[PDB]
Amino acid sequence: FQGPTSFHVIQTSSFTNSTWAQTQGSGWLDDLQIHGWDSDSGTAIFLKPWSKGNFSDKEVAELEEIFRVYIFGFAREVQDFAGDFQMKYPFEIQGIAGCELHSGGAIVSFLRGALGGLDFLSVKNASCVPSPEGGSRAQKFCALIIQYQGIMETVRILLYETCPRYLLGVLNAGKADLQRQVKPEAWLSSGPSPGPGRLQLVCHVSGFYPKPVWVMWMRGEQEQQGTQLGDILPNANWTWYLRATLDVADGEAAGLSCRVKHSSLEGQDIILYWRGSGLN
Amino acid sequence: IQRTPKIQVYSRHPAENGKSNFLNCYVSGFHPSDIEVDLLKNGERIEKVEHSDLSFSKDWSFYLLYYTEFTPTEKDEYACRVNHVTLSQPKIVKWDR
Ligand SMILES: *[C@@H]1O[C@H](CO[C@@H]2O[C@@H](C)[C@@H](O)[C@@H](O)[C@@H]2O)[C@@H](O[C@@H]2O[C@H](CO)[C@@H](O[C@@H]3O[C@H](CO[C@H]4O[C@H](CO)[C@@H](O)[C@H](O)[C@@H]4O)[C@@H](O)[C@H](O[C@H]4O[C@H](CO)[C@@H](O)[C@H](O)[C@@H]4O)[C@@H]3O)[C@H](O)[C@H]2NC(C)=O)[C@H](O[C@@H]2O[C@@H](C)[C@@H](O)[C@@H](O)[C@@H]2O)[C@H]1NC(C)=O
Ligand SMILES: CCCCCCCC/C=C\CCCCCCCC(=O)O[C@H](COC(=O)CCCCCCCCCCCCCCC)COP(=O)(O)O
Ligand SMILES: *[C@@H]1O[C@H](CO)[C@@H](O)[C@H](O[C@@H]2O[C@@H](C)[C@@H](O)[C@@H](O)[C@@H]2O)[C@H]1NC(C)=O
Ligand SMILES: *[C@@H]1O[C@H](CO)[C@@H](O)[C@H](O)[C@H]1NC(C)=O
Ligand SMILES: [Cl-]
Ligand SMILES: [Cl-]
Ligand SMILES: [Cl-]
Ligand SMILES: [Cl-]
Ligand code: NA
Repeated sequence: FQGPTSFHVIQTSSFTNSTWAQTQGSGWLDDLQIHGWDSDSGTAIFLKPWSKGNFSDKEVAELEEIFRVYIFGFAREVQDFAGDFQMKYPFEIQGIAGCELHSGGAIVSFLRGALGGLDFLSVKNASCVPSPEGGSRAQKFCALIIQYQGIMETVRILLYETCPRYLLGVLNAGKADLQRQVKPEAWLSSGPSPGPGRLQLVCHVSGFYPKPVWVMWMRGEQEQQGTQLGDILPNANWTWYLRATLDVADGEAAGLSCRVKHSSLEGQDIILYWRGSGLN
Repeated sequence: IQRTPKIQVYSRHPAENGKSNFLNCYVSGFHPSDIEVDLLKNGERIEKVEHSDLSFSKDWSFYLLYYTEFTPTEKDEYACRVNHVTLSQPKIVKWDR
């Protein structure tokens, strides 16, 4: 199937000082946000009418209370153990947990943690793995977190039992948006000169959905290996923007075309032709 | 230990004077999360600006998308203004079609 294959929740916990800390949170289907989270009230924001998947209101209220109790409780515990862990304020903690549907049908779960923008820990086989970047502090955190069978059990259930059923239910409930097809539009421009006697040609591709797209600079049926892809950038309303550039000597730009292949085009590729002496 | 934001300003559609469009500002590669983002029209803050909630990439760097509807003209100038703990003063990146 096309569109996102994974669900994940993220956490950004900012510890300004010994008396102030706030947590930002959200829920995502790959890069598409489906849940917002209010930091001080500790409450979920449902961004799509199908954001609850196949979960009942009861179960969603239950999960919301789990996250609210976790988030407030996490800041409380970090503040208590900050001294023991030689923490200098301010510091920032990030987390990501979720699950993904693979080809063949297996659902794989993941939980990763960071401190100061660096890897801190990961979860493998329902266990706390310290990351080398976390050092003695990550080794210590994992030694301490396993002392609480309650947290551990809960993380296990959420990761390996709640997340897979949630993911299948929400990919189904949202399939009118998640598996829609939106056609790209493309256009050409000339970028800054990359060097002596050289031009940079730019092929812009924007407004496509889903994310997989193929853009290449061509000479007839021949793909130009010099084609440099830029970063796939977001647009509003769940679409993407991409620039494919080519460095060429002036005098060698004539005969160039940009070709776009995308699921939504149904084999009818977009073909743009670079024309010489400002005939674009 | 701290990473300064990268700023990318682009339009959703090819710019055509007098034709309605969307102005996007992608702010990424930064750390820590606290940041201030504004879209400007001739140096003045646009109030009807939408944005994504905070997200981060695989290296744990944060990113945000800020956007607004706009109609490009011959003379109107557009920009994305960003302030971060790593910057002494707001960094301004101008829209260039
Ligand atoms: C929301 O959706 C989830 C997915 O539902 C399916 O997909 C969606 C997109 C729609 O197309 C749905 O119509 C469709 O059901 C639900 O989760 C799934 O629920 C079903 C039960 O309905 C469940 O199937 C059972 O599986 C067990 C075996 O499971 C083990 O083994 C498999 C590998 O074989 C492994 O993948 C699992 O993790 C387990 O280790 C099996 O014993 C059951 O058989 C019994 O029942 C069937 C009839 O259902 C009968 O013919 C048999 O003879 C026998 O009695 C049964 O097949 C799926 O495993 C499960 N999927 C996942 C990933 O969990 C989800 O349903 C709820 O959770 C379930 C776990 C279960 O407790 C349900 O009763 C719950 O309603 C649903 N809702 C919520 C709120 O999550
Ligand atoms: C509609 C929305 C659908 C969502 C579908 C599910 C998606 C879930 C994915 C996995 C998320 C797992 C991360 C959340 C962990 C919560 C843990 C927990 O117990 O939090 C709560 C209580 O927590 C506290 O009070 C303790 C404070 C936190 C302590 C520090 C925790 C560190 C982070 C976990 C690292 C785990 C490493 C090893 C795990 C095997 C609520 O629990 P309960 O309800 O039983 O009272
Ligand atoms: C994955 O987690 C479970 C915990 O429920 C462990 O049983 C697995 O341990 C491995 O298998 C057991 C039976 C024993 O031989 C042990 O020495 C192994 O480590 C665990 N898997 C791993 C690889 O840690
Ligand atoms: C702690 O941080 C907040 C801002 O997050 C700040 O306003 C406050 O003054 C700090 N310390 C004290 C003394 O409250
Ligand atoms: Cl398909
Ligand atoms: Cl797994
Ligand atoms: Cl030209
Ligand atoms: Cl930049
Ligand atoms: Na600053």
